[PDB]
Amino acid sequence: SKVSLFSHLPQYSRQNSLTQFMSIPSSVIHPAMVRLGLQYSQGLVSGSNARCIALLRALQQVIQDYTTPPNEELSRDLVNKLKPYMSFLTQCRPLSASMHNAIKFLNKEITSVGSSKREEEAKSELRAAIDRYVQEKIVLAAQAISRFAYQKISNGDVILVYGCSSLVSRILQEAWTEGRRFRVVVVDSRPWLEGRHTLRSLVHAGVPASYLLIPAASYVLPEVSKVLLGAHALLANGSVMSRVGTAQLALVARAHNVPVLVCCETYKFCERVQTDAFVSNELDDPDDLQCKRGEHVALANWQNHASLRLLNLVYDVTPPELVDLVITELGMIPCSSVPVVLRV
Amino acid sequence: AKGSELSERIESFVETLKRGGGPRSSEEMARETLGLLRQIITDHRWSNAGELMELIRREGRRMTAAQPSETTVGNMVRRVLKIIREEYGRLHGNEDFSFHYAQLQSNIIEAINELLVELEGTMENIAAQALEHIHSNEVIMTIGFSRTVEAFLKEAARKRKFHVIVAECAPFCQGHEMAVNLSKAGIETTVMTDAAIFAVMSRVNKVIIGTKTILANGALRAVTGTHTLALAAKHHSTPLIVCAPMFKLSPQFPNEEDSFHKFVAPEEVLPFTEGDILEKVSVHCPVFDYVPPELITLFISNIGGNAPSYIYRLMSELYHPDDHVL
Amino acid sequence: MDDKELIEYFKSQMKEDPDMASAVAAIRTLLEFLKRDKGETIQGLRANLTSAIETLCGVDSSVAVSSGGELFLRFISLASLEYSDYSKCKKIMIERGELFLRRISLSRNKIADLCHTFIKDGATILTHAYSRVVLRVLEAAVAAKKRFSVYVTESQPDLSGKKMAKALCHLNVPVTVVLDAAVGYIMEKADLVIVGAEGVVENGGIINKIGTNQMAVCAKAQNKPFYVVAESFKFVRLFPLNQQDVPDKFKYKAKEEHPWVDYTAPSLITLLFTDLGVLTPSAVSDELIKLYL
Repeated sequence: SKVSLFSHLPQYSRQNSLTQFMSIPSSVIHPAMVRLGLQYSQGLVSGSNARCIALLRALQQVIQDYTTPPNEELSRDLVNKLKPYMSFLTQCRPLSASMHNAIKFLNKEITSVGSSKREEEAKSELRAAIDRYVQEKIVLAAQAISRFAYQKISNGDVILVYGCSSLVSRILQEAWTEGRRFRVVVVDSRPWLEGRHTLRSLVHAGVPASYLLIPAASYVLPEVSKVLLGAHALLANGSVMSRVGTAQLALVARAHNVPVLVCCETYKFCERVQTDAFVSNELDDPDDLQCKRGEHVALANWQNHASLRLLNLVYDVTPPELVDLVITELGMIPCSSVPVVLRV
Repeated sequence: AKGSELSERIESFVETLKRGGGPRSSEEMARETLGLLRQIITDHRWSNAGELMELIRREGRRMTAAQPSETTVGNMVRRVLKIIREEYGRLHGNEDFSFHYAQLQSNIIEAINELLVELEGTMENIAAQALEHIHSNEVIMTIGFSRTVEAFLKEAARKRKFHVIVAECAPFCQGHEMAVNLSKAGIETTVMTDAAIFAVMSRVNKVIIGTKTILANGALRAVTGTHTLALAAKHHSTPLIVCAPMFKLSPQFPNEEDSFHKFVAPEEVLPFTEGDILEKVSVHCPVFDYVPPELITLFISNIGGNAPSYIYRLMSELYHPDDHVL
Repeated sequence: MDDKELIEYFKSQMKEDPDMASAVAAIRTLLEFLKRDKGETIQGLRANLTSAIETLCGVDSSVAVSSGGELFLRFISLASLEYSDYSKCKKIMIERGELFLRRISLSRNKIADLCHTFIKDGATILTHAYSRVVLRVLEAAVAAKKRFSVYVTESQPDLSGKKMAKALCHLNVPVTVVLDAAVGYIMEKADLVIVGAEGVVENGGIINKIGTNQMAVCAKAQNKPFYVVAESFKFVRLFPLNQQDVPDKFKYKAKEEHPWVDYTAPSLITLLFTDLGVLTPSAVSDELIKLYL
């Protein structure tokens, strides 16, 4: 019962378990990745950072237990074997651009391996390459980004944040530890309510904070001085893809004359082009929209009514005209200069 | 023999350029220019690179001064010059071009052949991206006649359904042929005059247009009437898309004006049979129009989609800064 | 040589020739300091040069001086680590510095040649404060048989505009002077705006004499082009966001304090005329990275 506008996009529920239809001693799919796919439908989702780490760990474990075919080499056998695996993982839940880049890099590494070395040597080399990739592309980039962004915070500021993101929390905690004084405002939105993680982390750190909901955003903007945001992907034309609601904040901040800053790493650069905040998104379970009113819970048995649809988007796109600065591990650049610099 | 034939071909080309033109597409123009340049390379005497560069520069200046409006010829000339420079720099390993080698001609000919082969397969690459921008039950508006837009819409029409609105340009009504050709393929079409562009914008989803030339800073040289269309589209924040290949990019800035437009006889507007009234009335009939780059959203080329700010970088990898002015 | 000799040489070089910017004097002073050394280790020379640049910066507080010093420091040493004898390295760097000084002095003619073709025939041109490169541009334009009219601003508090007006009158050009509070009133008759620059920032904006921001906004309200003329050695690494992000060592000269400079955003600028070519504000981000080798 999807909306005709979003007919193409598939809709899934959280109670259609796929594990019932195969043997308990799994042989079709490696058991560790079966556990990972099962966990994908419960949690372990945070800005494509934890998901990529878990996927790489599972891939390392799978590569650990491999047997060279008598009449074949590793390069073709492993590549042909891996396809049903992440095909099933995609069947569990749609992927993200970071995972696509990671699997592309892994396939490129696999293809380049020569046949001169032994199986054990190749396995050790692949593990070392994966460890180098994860160490270089995530941790050091975060440290450099925090170091760069430390210079844009001053005493007496009021910074506004949205949603849950590890990078922003790390930056704020490091800046506070360095000996600077300020206060923070947190904005949340139904139905996930992910801002409570950030609120709890900031309270435990020892930073003054305030909390409110999205529709009152125009009430508190006269006090704010900066807006700090994360991202999920970076498109070729320079747009920013994030959780639904970011574009509203950008528009109202532009209307109130407040600068906007976006933090991201350099391994999330995608090659897709989009011109509107529509079309290419992902739908979610509509039953989460049911309000727990306590008494007379409306929308109960919403399928009974003839014409009634519930919509639940996950993503939106922000044009480059509403962003004033982008901070990556290579430095600080204007938004419209993103494709020329990073393309190389 | 060879010299007489080459001179005759050059004179015929210049005369055809001077006396208006004909029903020839841009691709034919580029192919003819490349063939002429290759013929000049094959059958002329030169020892070092300096003589060849000077001869090519002189011929390019002549054929460019033949007709200012046309721009693909200068682009091809500059591209050939850059190819020659690259080949000489490779073989050699302020500068001097007096050193002699015996492999330059074959390499240059092979490079020109590769360029022609690449030029042949261009329309299909642009058409292949149609399905990512057109969806079911949408209204699209275009102006004038353009082969690239025609192929772009025809490719997408095979799987989805939509409605098209065509606005005629009426110093010489050409949207009629475009509408007829679109209707023959089985697409809903509507013909409407220039006066009602603004009143219709509230029911349009996208704008797709062609162009004549692309300037360095992303500005446009389009047919007359495109400026008002762009302004109306901007008023409603409707996206705008330009379909154009790579040989329509030139390393010039909008500073000359004057000959920027192209004026024709006022016979098209006011008939000669108006009598003495045609003795104190001034009639002006421009053809081309200038469009600033703030009104363009995307560029669809034979390699992908790029923002208008990226165009500058492309130029840096296409033409040497020395050969900007012939 | 000591710091007193440095300051004396700097001031004497400035006073001897009035048609010279601060950056050229600083570069010449640094070259003279290089020629009068006696050390034996490279990084000792580096420390000496850094101390000299820091001392020189304290006398005159202008944006171009620091950028010129840094560019001179990191351009002088492309290849000076090969041999084991200090003399050869010192000679090579002296030659490189002389080449850099030679290449510096040809920028104005290139800027004028590239920019003089944008002026129409019979046009009104607005300008702010005094700048030599604008005067050179106008001289090149009038040398090509063209006619135009010029409006200028008194440019408080030093009345710098009257000096440019007097210089213009020597070339028999119609020139008029207006008040500092009548810019919006007079924007109606103008056709294009050409101003100088004191420094180019990463995002494309500029830093200039106080009063440029209001003129830029007023010109934007009525859709008039805004042109900027600048030089390569005025590129600085800074990313300000608003008017209070500018470092205080440039604002006040050594509200009621009357700050001397202000910052203009890249969204109010049409084209930039530098010795590297003609660049939109979007290409400055790449060109600055490429320049800072």
